Amino acid sequence: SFFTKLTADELWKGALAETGAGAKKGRGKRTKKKKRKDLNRGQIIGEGRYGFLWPGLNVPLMKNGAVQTIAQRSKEEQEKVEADMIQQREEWDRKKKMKVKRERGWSGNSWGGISLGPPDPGPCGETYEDFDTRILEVRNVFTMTAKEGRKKSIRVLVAVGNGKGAAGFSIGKATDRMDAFRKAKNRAVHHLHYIERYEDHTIFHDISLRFKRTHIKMKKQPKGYGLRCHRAIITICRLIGIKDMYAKVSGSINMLSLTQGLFRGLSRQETHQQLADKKGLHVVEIREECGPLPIVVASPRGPLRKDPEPEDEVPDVKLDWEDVKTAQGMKRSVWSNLKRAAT
Amino acid sequence: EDSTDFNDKILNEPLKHSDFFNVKELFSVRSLFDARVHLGHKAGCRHRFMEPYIFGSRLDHDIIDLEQTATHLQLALNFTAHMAYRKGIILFISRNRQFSYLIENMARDCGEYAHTRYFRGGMLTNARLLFGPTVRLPDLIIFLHTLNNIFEPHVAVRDAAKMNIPTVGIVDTNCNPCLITYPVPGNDDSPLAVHLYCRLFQTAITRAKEKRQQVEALYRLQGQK
Amino acid sequence: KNRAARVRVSKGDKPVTYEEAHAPHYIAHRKGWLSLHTGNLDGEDHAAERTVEDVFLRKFMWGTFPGCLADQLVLKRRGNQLEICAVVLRQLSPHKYYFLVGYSETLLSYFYKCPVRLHLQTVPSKVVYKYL
Amino acid sequence: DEPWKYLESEEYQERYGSRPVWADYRRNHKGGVPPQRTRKTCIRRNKVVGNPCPICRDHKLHVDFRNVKLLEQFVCAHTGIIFYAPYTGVCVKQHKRLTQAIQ
RNA sequence: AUAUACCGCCAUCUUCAGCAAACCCUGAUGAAGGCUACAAAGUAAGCGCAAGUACCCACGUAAAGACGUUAGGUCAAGGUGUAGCCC
Ligand SMILES: [K+]
Ligand SMILES: [K+]
Ligand SMILES: [K+]
Ligand SMILES: [Mg+2]
Ligand SMILES: [Mg+2]
Ligand SMILES: [Mg+2]
Ligand SMILES: [Mg+2]
Ligand SMILES: [Mg+2]
Ligand SMILES: [Mg+2]
Ligand SMILES: [Mg+2]
Ligand SMILES: [Mg+2]
Ligand SMILES: [Mg+2]
Ligand SMILES: [Mg+2]
Ligand SMILES: [Zn+2]
Repeated sequence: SFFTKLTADELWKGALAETGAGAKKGRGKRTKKKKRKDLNRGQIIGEGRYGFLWPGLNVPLMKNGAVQTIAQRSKEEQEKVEADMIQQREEWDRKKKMKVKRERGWSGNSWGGISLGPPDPGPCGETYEDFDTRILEVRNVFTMTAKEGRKKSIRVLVAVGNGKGAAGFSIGKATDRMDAFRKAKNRAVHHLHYIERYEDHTIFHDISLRFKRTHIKMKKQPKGYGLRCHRAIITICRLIGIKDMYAKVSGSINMLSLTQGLFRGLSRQETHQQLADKKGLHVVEIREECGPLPIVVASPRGPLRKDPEPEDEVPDVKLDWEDVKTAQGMKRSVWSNLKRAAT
Repeated sequence: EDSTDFNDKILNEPLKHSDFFNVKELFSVRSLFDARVHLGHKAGCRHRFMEPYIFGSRLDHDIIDLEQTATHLQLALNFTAHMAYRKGIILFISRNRQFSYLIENMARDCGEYAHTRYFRGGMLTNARLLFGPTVRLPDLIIFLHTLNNIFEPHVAVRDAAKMNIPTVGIVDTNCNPCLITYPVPGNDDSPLAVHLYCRLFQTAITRAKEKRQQVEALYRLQGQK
Repeated sequence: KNRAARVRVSKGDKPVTYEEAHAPHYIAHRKGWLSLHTGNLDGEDHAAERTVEDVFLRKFMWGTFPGCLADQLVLKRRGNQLEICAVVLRQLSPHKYYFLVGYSETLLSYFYKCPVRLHLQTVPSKVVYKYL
Repeated sequence: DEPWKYLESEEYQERYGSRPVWADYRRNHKGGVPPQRTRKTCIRRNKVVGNPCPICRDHKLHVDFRNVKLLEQFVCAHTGIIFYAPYTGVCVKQHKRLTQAIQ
């Protein structure tokens, strides 16, 4: 019956079964899923099985300055129109099947290390095209609720940076993972640290700090050393613009503590100009590749002291047994100094 | 071609003088002393970050060193005048209701802004939502009282720093000045002290606005001929 | 919970027209009727036939102007005249709208044995009343 | 015959730009620590493996002692040491040819 | 055949007042939390309630009543996914 027919939207809403007790709690899983298809997509108004040519609807109204008359495609030429529509249909299906993959993160199933792109442009025509966003942690948080039982939310940790010293991180929380991504990355760009870099490639001095139970020991390194650090530190260092550094993470390996512990230590590093100003002395760099040549890296802006810095025969500085055990050849580890991909 | 000369003759010239608006003539250690600016809270209420600015305790009542107040007040008045000269938005903030009416009148008279009422969460850090995406925030926030009515720092002190807005603030001996850009140690309770502060800032702001008009007008007359 | 003709709340992203946004209890209060005829007045006949004709005309126009209708049809009957008033989009070329107007008016006049006229109002896009 | 020309062409610049030919290559392996040797060879009886190394994946890159601009990409600019094979991901066969061409 | 694939139309708490977003802030940027009116971090919008409308009033009665709960009811209103029958 003509009167029992419904619209395509009604037919797909029923057939797809996207609303229902199956889809409420994901009580039904979908290895095989009905996929919505637009059946009016490649259809031309006026085209029918009989192959009639209606002037002004599916063929031109005027031909050679005269109004066309009703005509009908012959069986042979109509057959080719139908065949061409079938190929155009399978061709459209093939093009959709083709999609460009995205590079994985630290592992195939991990979100960590994946780029999210630049933060969204601010309301007042503000833009952050120079900034890259990286995921550091994606967690499923489960909240027990008074009436709804265990609910599932997403906590995301992301880092942003422009590669020129400006970098930040933010937590994002939303029911949907994509919303948590948008919240974190947009917030992080408003909490940017500036990180000082020696020669725009490394840190100014060795940094050893503890944040809660997470210990981070960082070493200044020369050019070509690369980033030999915890994978999360590598990701953050690329956003900051640090190319050469060694880092060792000990104690609790908590991503959040590590992230904010790392930013705390990198934001409190004294530059050579600050050292010269504080002590009113020249900062002289000795490089073994340059021999005994003294390279002044920083000079005090204010007056220059005349009294040499006291030479304490033995410094009372605290040492790391790991650093000393390595320098004495007593550090044996099958995992240290292993060959790895360029970082 | 003509913009560089404008910014150089009008915007950069005041910054080459130590007291371009002569704000040192507005007050003296004696004038501050007569307004009881040196009177602080009892020693038990002292904040440890205010100890540098305290002259001593007179029978368990802290005395604020007016020699420092005069130096800090000079800087705060100088900064305020320069920001008014540059046509910056100046917002006065205080929760002390004894002076709410006085402060609102002083702001209206100098052509600036006052917020003496309950401070709603996010006025500064969420302003675009509260006011609109094109809202302009204040360029300078002046606290005549830095504490709220439960004796904690006014939330706008932290939120002004978050939004990178410089703050001038009268800081009594029980207050925390760490995040105040230009603090002025002084009595925040006595009506004579508060009235003095309002006169000084009102005058500094009004003078700087008139100076801006004088310079602009002269720069135009000379430009035509 | 009542379901009839209620566009349920979403996340604030579903554009609805004025008609779609109003549940049935607002009929005759905030929204009018989509067809006007005399069959449902007291003492009047042929309500059954007028109703079947309306259901057909709505399906006929939906499939005759596929993807073009931007709102429900308004059906008006005066005497033996039948007026179909439709809000359509501005995607189809004007030549195709004139072909379909001439075609539909003629075919429907011979089907229901009455003078049928089609009045088209074009809008650049579906008019949105609110985002549910 | 003139391998140094490929690096001066537009096809090369569109594919690699100013980065080294091995910049975007990633080894597929289990675990976080890769095997300490790369695969022996990416071309085995004229057939190419699924993830060929930076040299083997582009047949126009010729490891030759005259194509110095390609060879420089496998030497550290700051230390002058030749990168070990896991650094760039080149197979052992091509790394030996690179080391011999560099020398 | 399957309401335990669904649309459609509903029961139920509801003789309820809450639900879902976009932001902001606190907790060291932990799971989490965000109210004080002589106010101390919450806020510009949506849905429901409310308002309004129908009936004889501004009262009452209707109507309305979100999200979610019971894989609640209905494949036998009609339509329909999947599976099955076609002497
Ligand atoms: K149901
Ligand atoms: K059914
Ligand atoms: K069925
Ligand atoms: Mg995998
Ligand atoms: Mg006080
Ligand atoms: Mg009911
Ligand atoms: Mg059911
Ligand atoms: Mg009424
Ligand atoms: Mg009522
Ligand atoms: Mg009722
Ligand atoms: Mg109501
Ligand atoms: Mg059941
Ligand atoms: Mg059936
Ligand atoms: Zn190879």
